[PDB]
Amino acid sequence: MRSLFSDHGKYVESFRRFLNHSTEHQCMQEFMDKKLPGIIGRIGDTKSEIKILSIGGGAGEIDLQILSKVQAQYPGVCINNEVVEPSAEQIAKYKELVAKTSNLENVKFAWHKETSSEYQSRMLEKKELQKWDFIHMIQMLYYVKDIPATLKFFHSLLGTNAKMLIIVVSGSSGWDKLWKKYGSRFPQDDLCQYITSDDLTQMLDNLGLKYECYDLLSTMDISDCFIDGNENGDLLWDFLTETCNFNATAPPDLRAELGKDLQEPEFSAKKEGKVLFNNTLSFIVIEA
Ligand SMILES: Nc1ncnc2c1ncn2[C@@H]1O[C@H](CSCC[C@H](N)C(=O)O)[C@@H](O)[C@H]1O
Ligand SMILES: CN(C)CCOC(c1ccccc1)c1ccccc1
Repeated sequence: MRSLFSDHGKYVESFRRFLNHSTEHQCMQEFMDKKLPGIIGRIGDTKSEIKILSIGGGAGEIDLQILSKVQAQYPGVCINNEVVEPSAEQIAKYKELVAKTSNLENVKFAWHKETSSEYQSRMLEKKELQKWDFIHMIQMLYYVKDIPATLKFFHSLLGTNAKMLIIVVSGSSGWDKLWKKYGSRFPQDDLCQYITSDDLTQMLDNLGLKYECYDLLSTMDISDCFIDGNENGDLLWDFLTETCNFNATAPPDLRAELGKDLQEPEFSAKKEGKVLFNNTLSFIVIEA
């Protein structure tokens, strides 16, 4: 079997299906609407510039949501929003979104096409550690090799009253049950590792950092996955399993087992015939 990651065209089509077949971004929009204001409400105090470091910012959708809340809290204050993103393709879409969006006149953007570890090394030999007011790592720690080192390093870059936000799937999510039970059966690329809030809270406790973790229910419409030959269903099958052409390349036995479990309460909830996979997210806020 081939991991969905070794086929950009596939991964992109699969992912796109995901965002359009779940409450991922809405769930986050809810957090940004009801929680973020209180979280970043004092990060700009006493400053004439608010520095925001986006790690794994991707295409910029969530980043702008965040920018909107900081501006609302600090009218007229200049914002330096730097992005660390290894994908040239993502960076291009990000810049495109910025141009097509209004009310961003007070924000300065800067994109660094590198990974978070490459950014770290590039900074360490600068023998001048810069400070940031808000650092966020949204749904990207899966792609980081050394997580504890990453957490300690970026936490060391937090300035006065600064905060760091990390988002990953919750240990109570369906993904957690999925990876525990079928993880070994799925393809394995050294380009990613399974991570849940459980892993991060253990690491944070051991690092001795101060933090708070909040979970918000989120679902993934897996209904269509049941209909044979269905377009949306199969696309979502590849995603969920992180494999190219699952409903056609995966052993018939594995397909049956998994197909049944996805129906179990541990993984999903059957509401109005609609099958909703548990995509609960965890939002972790670390203090300077
Ligand atoms: N080692 C690494 N360091 C930083 N970003 C990385 C990375 N490996 C992958 N990424 C980036 O991590 C992102 C994961 S998808 C992230 C979603 C984005 N933050 C938003 O919520 O929509 C992609 O844009 C990807 O290219
Ligand atoms: C992050 N959300 C979208 C949950 C699904 O996570 C997935 C995932 C991410 C991208 C594409 C398919 C599946 C994952 C697989 C392996 C290692 C780490 C994560």
